[PDB]
Amino acid sequence: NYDYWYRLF
Amino acid sequence: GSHSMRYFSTSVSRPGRGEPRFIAVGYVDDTQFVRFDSDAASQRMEPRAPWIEQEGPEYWDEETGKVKAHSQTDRENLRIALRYYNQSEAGSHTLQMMFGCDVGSDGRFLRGYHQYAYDGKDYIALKEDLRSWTAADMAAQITKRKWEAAHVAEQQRAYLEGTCVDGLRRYLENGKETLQRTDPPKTHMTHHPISDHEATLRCWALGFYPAEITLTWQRDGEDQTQDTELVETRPAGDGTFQKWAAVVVPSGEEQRYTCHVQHEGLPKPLTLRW
Amino acid sequence: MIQRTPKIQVYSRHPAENGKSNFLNCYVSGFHPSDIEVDLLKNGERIEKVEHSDLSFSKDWSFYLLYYTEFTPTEKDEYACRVNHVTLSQPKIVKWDRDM
Repeated sequence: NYDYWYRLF
Repeated sequence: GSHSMRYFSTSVSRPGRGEPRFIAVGYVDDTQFVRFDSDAASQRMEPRAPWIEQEGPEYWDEETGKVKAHSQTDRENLRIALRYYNQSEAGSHTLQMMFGCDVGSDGRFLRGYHQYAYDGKDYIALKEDLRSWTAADMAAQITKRKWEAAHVAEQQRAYLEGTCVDGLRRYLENGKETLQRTDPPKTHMTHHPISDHEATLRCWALGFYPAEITLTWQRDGEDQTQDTELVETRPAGDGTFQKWAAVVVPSGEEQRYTCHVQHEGLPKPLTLRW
Repeated sequence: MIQRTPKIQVYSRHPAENGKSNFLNCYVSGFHPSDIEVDLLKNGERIEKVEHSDLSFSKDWSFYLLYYTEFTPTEKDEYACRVNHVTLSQPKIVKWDRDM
């Protein structure tokens, strides 16, 4: 299962 | 033993050649099982192993949803990275991400991973305590600061120690026949005269799974370490792996050498002698 | 940024024996950036219909790809892989040595 990844540099 | 799940992503900006290409892949131990390709027509996470093909339509919908979001995220992190390094908006760059988890032989969490590289060097990574970040440089310090104020790491911990392990556990069951197999190396030796007085002995290991293996040459019991040529473990293309180790030996001294094969599919290490 | 040159291995899936079908493999690993062209040659001519793996990468973030094709070794035919990467002032061609 993938991640829910939205965090920006 | 233990097991791992890994997701690998690569986003390659294409200025003067298009819009950023994103490719993601999923592995359990050494077996790939999904890919996603932002240029491919499907625009869907696709199966790459037989044992994942048995998930419901909603798994695929959901996994497609998440990977697509990641692709838009690293698209924008590519832009932010250009800024942080003051780089031209005309060159091609590479944002690579990896994440996932390890589990022990009973299924318990061992370790979680979340890390970033830019143009092939470390950018930012989650330390082992799932609580702090290791930033490679000043640019990644901006990011480390942003993400600590925001408690990014604590919020990843649900995935790392939960979803990741749970999915890994569910994969090892539905893929038992192929993912809990251990295929020992088929070994043999070759021997080619090089000159009137020199010979190559090459120790071969074929058809093994998983990839991890060790091949070392001894001379009269002593590790020979620099006369030895060693190839990167390569895939056969059928899910197993190959490797070989060769030494150049004085003619007529072949018996003096032995090759040693350690692989977790072997009860006892194998010693081979021409 | 540092670029890395690909390590190129060309080989068959099984030990070659003329007559019986096999796979011809070209494994590039340890390179960067990911942009790479890889081609298999039969007597100097580019084999059409070559398949390759999905782009992946190692612990050190260097990339690897497997390129392969079904084929049948014959005693007269020669095989090579041609890798074209930004770090090679000319394309590298590695011939197929049935024993590497």
